[PDB]
Amino acid sequence: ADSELQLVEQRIRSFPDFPTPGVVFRDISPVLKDPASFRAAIGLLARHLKATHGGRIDYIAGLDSRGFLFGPSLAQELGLGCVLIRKRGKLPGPTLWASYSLEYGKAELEIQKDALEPGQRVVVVDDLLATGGTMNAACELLGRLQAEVLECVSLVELTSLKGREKLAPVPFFSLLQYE
Amino acid sequence: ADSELQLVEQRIRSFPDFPTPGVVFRDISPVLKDPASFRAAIGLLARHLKATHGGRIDYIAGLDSRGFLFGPSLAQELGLGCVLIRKRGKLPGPTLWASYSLEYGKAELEIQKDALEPGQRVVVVDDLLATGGTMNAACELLGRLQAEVLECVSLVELTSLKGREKLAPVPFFSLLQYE
Ligand SMILES: Nc1ncnc2c1ncn2[C@@H]1O[C@H](COP(=O)(O)O)[C@@H](O)[C@H]1O
Ligand SMILES: Nc1ncnc2c1ncn2[C@@H]1O[C@H](COP(=O)(O)O)[C@@H](O)[C@H]1O
Ligand SMILES: [Cl-]
Ligand SMILES: [Cl-]
Repeated sequence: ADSELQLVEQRIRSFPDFPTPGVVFRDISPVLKDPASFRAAIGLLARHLKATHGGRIDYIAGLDSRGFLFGPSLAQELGLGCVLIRKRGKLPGPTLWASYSLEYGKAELEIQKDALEPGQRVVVVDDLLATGGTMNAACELLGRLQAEVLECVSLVELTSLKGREKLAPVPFFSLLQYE
Repeated sequence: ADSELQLVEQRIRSFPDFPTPGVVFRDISPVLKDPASFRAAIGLLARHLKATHGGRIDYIAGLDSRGFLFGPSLAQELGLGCVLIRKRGKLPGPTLWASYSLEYGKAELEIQKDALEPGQRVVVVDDLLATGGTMNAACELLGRLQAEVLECVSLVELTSLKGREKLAPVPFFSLLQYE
């Protein structure tokens, strides 16, 4: 297409009634499949984070499983490591658990108790923000490790679901906004 | 440590009796957390694939969820796109299903029916090869899309579990070998 944002815009596809009726699933697979689109997405997020936080970011935290697609490249682009926040029963050793029952489903996440040392500054990444249940659970886990969450970011945001509100005062940034 | 392989070697940690008794879990999280280690791992895999297959690779296929950590960066390093092979119930639209009951668990995977066009050449990546049940299920799905699997690769291989044998004649390559 041309601009960096354009290359990301044109690589979302939509599937209605998935996983349940009335829900439009937004699939980032075309972004992964087109190496120009992927690079553009990582570049846009990286440039935002660098302009916004300077050199204050210690780690990116990627959310299982689609956040895992972006976290490592985003971290690498910023010269940083990536830590993992996982779905239930994935992680070995001591962990912290966050289990939220929400109106539309559950957000159940875990993190290794030694994933971060206290005072470390982190940016969370996932593919998509909807209600904010998931990212909110991630911020809870990180705060219980005494990490500071600088910002959460995603490729896609569903604005009618008020995810940004739920996360406030933690800053939020997305590339693309749909209803 | 120093050599590229060294930087990967020193970033595996082990947790015994997880997820079940007698099983040693090999955790690649330290690789992700140390940006030098991650870059070294991607570089080693990329250089092997480039030396081995020339320009014949069309896509990397990453396995959900830990293969997702490496697939995108490996693809990017080779100038290629990454396609996704997912656990059950993740993907929207038409899919192919592979469900294997194995002595020690199940390998249940899915791929979008349009993930690839017939004749496309693919390398599969995951964090770790054990029995080969998972990668074998992935190769089945790719073959049913009439894709050619050039090779499967991983960071870690558990050699006592004969994963390489199970995959043969599909070539296999790992960075690190444990019993
Ligand atoms: N409409 C959607 N399409 C694709 N993924 C979604 C959608 N809604 C929720 N998700 C996934 O669930 C999480 C965001 O939902 P939420 O916790 O409500 O913010 C992310 O991990 C998304 O990948
Ligand atoms: N001992 C292990 N430590 C970490 N992951 C494992 C281990 N064994 C199996 N896996 C995971 O399960 C898959 C490989 O098991 P297999 O299908 O038996 O080759 C990969 O997705 C691995 O991430
Ligand atoms: Cl995982
Ligand atoms: Cl997924």
